Amino acid sequence: VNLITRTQSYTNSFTRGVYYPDKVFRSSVLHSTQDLFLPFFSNVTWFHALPFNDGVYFASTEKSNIIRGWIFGTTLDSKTQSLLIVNNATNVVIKVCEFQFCNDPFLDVESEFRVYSSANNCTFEYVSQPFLMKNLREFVFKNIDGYFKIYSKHTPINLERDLPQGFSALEPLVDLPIGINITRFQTLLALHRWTAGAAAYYVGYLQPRTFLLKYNENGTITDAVDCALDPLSETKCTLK
Amino acid sequence: NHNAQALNTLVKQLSSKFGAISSVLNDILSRLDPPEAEVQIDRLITGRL
Amino acid sequence: SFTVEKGIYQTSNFRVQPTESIVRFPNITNLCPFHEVFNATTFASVYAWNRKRISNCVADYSVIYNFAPFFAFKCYGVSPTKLNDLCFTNVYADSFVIRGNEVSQIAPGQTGNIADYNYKLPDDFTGCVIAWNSNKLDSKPSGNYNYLYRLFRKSKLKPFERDISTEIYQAGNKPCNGVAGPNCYSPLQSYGFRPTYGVGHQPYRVVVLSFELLHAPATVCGPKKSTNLVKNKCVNFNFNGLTGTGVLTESNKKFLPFQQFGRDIADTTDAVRDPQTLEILDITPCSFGGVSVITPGTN
Amino acid sequence: RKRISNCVADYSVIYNFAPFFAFKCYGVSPTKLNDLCFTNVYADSFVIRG
Ligand SMILES: *[C@@H]1O[C@H](CO)[C@@H](O)[C@H](O)[C@H]1NC(C)=O
Ligand SMILES: *[C@@H]1O[C@H](CO)[C@@H](O)[C@H](O)[C@H]1NC(C)=O
Ligand SMILES: *[C@@H]1O[C@H](CO)[C@@H](O)[C@H](O)[C@H]1NC(C)=O
Ligand SMILES: *[C@@H]1O[C@H](CO)[C@@H](O)[C@H](O)[C@H]1NC(C)=O
Ligand SMILES: *[C@@H]1O[C@H](CO)[C@@H](O)[C@H](O)[C@H]1NC(C)=O
Ligand SMILES: *[C@@H]1O[C@H](CO)[C@@H](O)[C@H](O)[C@H]1NC(C)=O
Repeated sequence: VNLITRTQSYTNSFTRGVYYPDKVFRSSVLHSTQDLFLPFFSNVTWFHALPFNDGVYFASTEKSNIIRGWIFGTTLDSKTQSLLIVNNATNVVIKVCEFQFCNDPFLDVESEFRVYSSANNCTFEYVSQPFLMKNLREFVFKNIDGYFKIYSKHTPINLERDLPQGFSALEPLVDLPIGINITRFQTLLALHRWTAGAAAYYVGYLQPRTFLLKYNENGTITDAVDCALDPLSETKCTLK
Repeated sequence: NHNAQALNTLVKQLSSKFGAISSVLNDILSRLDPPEAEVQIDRLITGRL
Repeated sequence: SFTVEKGIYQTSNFRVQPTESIVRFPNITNLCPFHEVFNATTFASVYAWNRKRISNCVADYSVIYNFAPFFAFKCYGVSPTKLNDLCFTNVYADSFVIRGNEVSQIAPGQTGNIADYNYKLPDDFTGCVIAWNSNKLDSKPSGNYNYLYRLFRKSKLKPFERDISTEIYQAGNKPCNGVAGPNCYSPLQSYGFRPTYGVGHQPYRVVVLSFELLHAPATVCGPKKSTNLVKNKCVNFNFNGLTGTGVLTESNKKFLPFQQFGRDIADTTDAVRDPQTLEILDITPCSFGGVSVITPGTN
Repeated sequence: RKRISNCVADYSVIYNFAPFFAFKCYGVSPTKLNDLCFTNVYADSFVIRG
């Protein structure tokens, strides 16, 4: 059932991964925020049981819709709860059930037997309109004090090999009161049934840092400064 | 510049906690009771002074 | 002084009082499941304490008062009197059965076997504790051993930590290997409850309610009905627990579909979103100022 | 009343002696006791009602 090939590379994050810290409107002001962010000009991994650490920035650019769903867990076994997110052509389903996961879980296309043996004891279930709708899709996942937070953004891009240079703020999507530990995560693919395929995506990690954010007259973030990149940035942050 | 900076600092100082539960008087007046709110109110009064 | 010289003197200040009050709340109707967490005829043990989350419902405390004449009712973060008007995001409910003499052992900054080995509260706890006697429900004439309590643990526990481990505590390096006896003892002991037992040993049902403040828009509150909306008048407003006074006018601000409040350079509230009807309203403070008296000499 | 001084102070015997019913420390916390240094220690022992 193993049909996955993963090759690793490294590249530069540039200035991607800026999201609205909270739901407070502001305009024509500069604000200072201390929170988990993706540092400017970072070493991000490119992929053709990854750790979760303290938040994950995920990016993709494939229009084939081959990408769907995510798995989050501690031991990735039926003995412990594990977040499972499935997205299809109609809706998005979120479950916290203790599935007996397999080594290479993927959608059969639509039996989930290869994904997991069977469902088990669980309480939380969520159904909503699907997250997924030349294009770049960016997501940020974090888990703090029993709340699982997800931010997302979709942008139109030109023909490029690496991540583009620019600013695009990420807006909140959902917030779930799960209250469980997450240490590892995995990505789900949908191969037709057993044709071999390949997919690529970018992964980066968050760290606690201080940022200076600029709001325009309509309340949208258009510029950010990392207060620890270099001495000039420290001077800018001190002078506000 | 100096006048504006001084006024801005003075008005910005109003959001400090000074080791209290909250920096809003209405919050304390709506959550707690008379005989205990004094301990919280005293710190705010002092710091603003 | 009884004499005043010619000039202008600054005496007192003036301000404008609000005309009326405005209260707004969502259109929800579902009642909170406070009944189900109580009177369930089944209560968990102290070491394995049940946890429930309550949100997105109308929180009414009448069932609390009519349920039973509670033996113990202690609120720490807020006073028990002003609970029917507050707003909260999520509520955490814990229920269990404890000995009558251990009720006072459950409080922030307190010790005891429950405190250090079973369940402890954080120093910044914000909630209430309710305890009522249950001698006529869970006190068998022969005795009930369903409920157990831990006695031995290596260190102190953590706030809001649940312990479910069932291992024979070892009092040293002497090997025992699953047996009981020398330096190897079971730290769990069963309750003994009989109707002949007096106060101080009979079972007591204990429920801890924990609140959290300022984490998201409020979701569990609203027993008081909303009122109409007025504009261009000095008025009091209470938008989902956000209380203030001033003048509300129409707003042309372009709020994003997920943010509700508004702030300025000085970090003050200058805009709001009406919950029942999605609309943006600007808030301005009511007029105030100083009063000066101009007089010639009293001579 | 007894006075203890000029010796290596180890608190392992305290923990292995008995599962104490009451253990209350005021001046310092009981956790950080294996690293402090003292000049003289005064020990008092007796029997009291529960
Ligand atoms: C990024 O990581 C790779 C391997 O982890 C390393 O070889 C490289 O020097 C790092 N920095 C850059 C700028 O690629
Ligand atoms: C997508 O998944 C949901 C949840 O199982 C299901 O109800 C729906 O029918 C699925 N969509 C399609 C096109 O099968
Ligand atoms: C799930 O958890 C409950 C609660 O402890 C337990 O009784 C049950 O055996 C577990 N497994 C299943 C399959 O329900
Ligand atoms: C979650 O899993 C990790 C790794 O197994 C563990 O260290 C931690 O204690 C668990 N619980 C919480 C609340 O993080
Ligand atoms: C802000 O919005 C106004 C009208 O809504 C528009 O004219 C202006 O260009 C916008 N500013 C931007 C998008 O920076
Ligand atoms: C709760 O349940 C008991 C029995 O299960 C019943 O007698 C009682 O009427 C119920 N309601 C209240 C408020 O106690």
